[PDB]
Order: sequence, then C-alpha cells, then structure tokens
Amino acid sequence: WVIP
Amino acid sequence: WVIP
Amino acid sequence: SCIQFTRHASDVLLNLNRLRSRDILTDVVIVVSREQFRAHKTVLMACSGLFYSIFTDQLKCNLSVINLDPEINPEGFCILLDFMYTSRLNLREGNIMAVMATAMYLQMEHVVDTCRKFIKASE
Amino acid sequence: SCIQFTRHASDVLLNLNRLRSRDILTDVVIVVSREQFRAHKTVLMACSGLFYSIFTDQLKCNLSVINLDPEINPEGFCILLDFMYTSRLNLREGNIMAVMATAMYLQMEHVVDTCRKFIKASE
Ligand SMILES: CSc1ncc(Cl)c(Nc2ccc3c(c2)CC(=O)N3)n1
Ligand SMILES: CSc1ncc(Cl)c(Nc2ccc3c(c2)CC(=O)N3)n1
Ligand SMILES: [Cl-]
Ligand SMILES: [Cl-]
Ligand SMILES: [Cl-]
Ligand SMILES: [Cl-]
Repeated sequence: WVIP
Repeated sequence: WVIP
Repeated sequence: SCIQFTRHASDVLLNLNRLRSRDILTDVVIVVSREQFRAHKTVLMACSGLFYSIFTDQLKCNLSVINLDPEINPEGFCILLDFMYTSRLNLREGNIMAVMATAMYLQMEHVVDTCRKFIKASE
Repeated sequence: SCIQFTRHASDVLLNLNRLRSRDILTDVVIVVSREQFRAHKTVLMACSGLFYSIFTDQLKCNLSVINLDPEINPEGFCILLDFMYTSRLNLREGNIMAVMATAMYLQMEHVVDTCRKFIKASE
C-alpha cells in the first residue's frame, strides 16, 4: 500500500 | 513497454 | 520472449470503472440493507473470494440480484466497491471497523491486512 | 486521502485471465476466419476502441457472436486477445505485420505504436  |  | 506494457492493467481497470459509472454492461445488483449497487460480476469475482464462490455456483451465477448479510454496512460496501474498480481505499478513523468487517466477509485479504495494521498502530 | 494497493490492477487482470482460461462468465464469441475466441465483452471494451464502439451500440451490445472482417488474421487476433488479458505481447518478426494490422483494426493505440517502432528499427 502507498500514498498515491 | 518493458522486458518483463 | 514477450514485451509488456506497464500501464495496461491500470488502463483496463480505469476503463472498467468508466463502464461502471455509466452503468454499461453491469449484470448484477448487490443489495446491502436496502441500498443497491450495480456492478460487473467478473470484476466482483476478480476482487473478492466471496463473489468468486457465488458466481462460480451453477445456480447463483444466473442471479441478477445478490442480497448481502444484514450486518453488512452499505458505506463499508461502497468504499470496497470503489476500491475494486480503482485500487484506491478511502480508509478513515470513522469507517475502518466497518471496512475491515466488510472486507473479511467479502474475503478481500489485502484490504483486511491493511485495516489490521492501521488498527494496531492506533492502539 | 485514499491509500492505494500497487498490485491491485495486475491481480484483477490475472483473475480475469483465469476466468477466461476456465471459460467462466464469458459472454461473447469472436469469429475470425472460422476460428472462434471466447471472451468477456467488458475486457474487450476496456482494451479496444473497436469493441468499445460495438458493445455500446444498443443493438450489438446484445449479440453473443461478433464476426470480424475476413482480412483479419486469427493468429494476430489470438496474440492481441492474450495481450488484453495479460499486458504481454508476443511480438515476433514473423507476426509483427499481422499484429499491427489487427491492432489498427481493433483500435489498440499502444500496440500500434510499439509495432511501428519495432518495424522502423528493422528498416
Ligand atoms: C483463486 S483462483 C481465482 N480465479 C479467478 C478469480 Cl476471479 C478468483 N478470484 C478471487 C478468489 C479469492 C480471493 C480473491 C479473488 C481476492 C481475495 O482476497 N481472495 N480467484
Ligand atoms: C474513451 S472512454 C472509454 N470508456 C470505457 C471504455 Cl471500456 C473505453 N474503452 C476504449 C476506448 C478507446 C480505446 C481503447 C479502449 C483502447 C484504445 O487504444 N482506444 N473507453
Ligand atoms: Cl435474480
Ligand atoms: Cl484485497
Ligand atoms: Cl447473436
Ligand atoms: Cl493498446
């Protein structure tokens, strides 16, 4: 999971 | 396009 | 000896979401405590262990309406349906418990994992 | 304020290809010079400008069989159908002309672009  |  | 187009899967999903927003070729209604959500059976199956099991069943594969367990929160389902079609999860302090419970019921393992991690960080 | 799961679009496409390989919820047959290819209308639309136009047509959206132009090569179509479901293109010296011609007809702009570039390099 990432900060888009 | 890339070499997978 | 194949070549691969990096953005292809993302572009496919973006177009599937455009079809969903315009209600094009949607073939099922998911009913959650009277709230109704239109979607594509194939996308639901591709994202959820529960929908995969439902639509591979020889009788349920033909249903145009699926009713979820009454304990399922419509907002939690809406956030997860948006994630299925976009890869983006709107996870907030106020919805995390409903999102995790819905993801456990829908069998969306990666969503359950991030909810568990975000809950563990707040304790 | 969404979080994003990097592998989600790829995992969705991988599951859609698993459904295709098991012939699950395929809803159309594409006929190419007597060769037949089963697929999901939504995936075809998501990858091709031609299929997008076909299945948004109020009469054609209901067809279970689509016949392509007789000039279309079945091997070129097969390679492109595989690319639609995997992001991988089996581009070879012996098939590049048939693949480019099929991609131009199907309106798959990124495939046409790489074929043009690979052809330009060989001249
Ligand atoms: C297992 S083979 C397979 N073949 C095709 C499909 Cl459409 C599919 N979907 C699916 C099954 C289980 C799970 C998910 C999707 C997401 C998750 O967390 N668990 N699986
Ligand atoms: C343009 S809006 C839109 N909405 C939904 C879909 Cl399913 C769609 N597909 C599509 C249209 C045109 C093209 C492709 C896909 C691939 C390509 O090269 N050209 N487009
Ligand atoms: Cl029904
Ligand atoms: Cl998931
Ligand atoms: Cl027909
Ligand atoms: Cl393309």
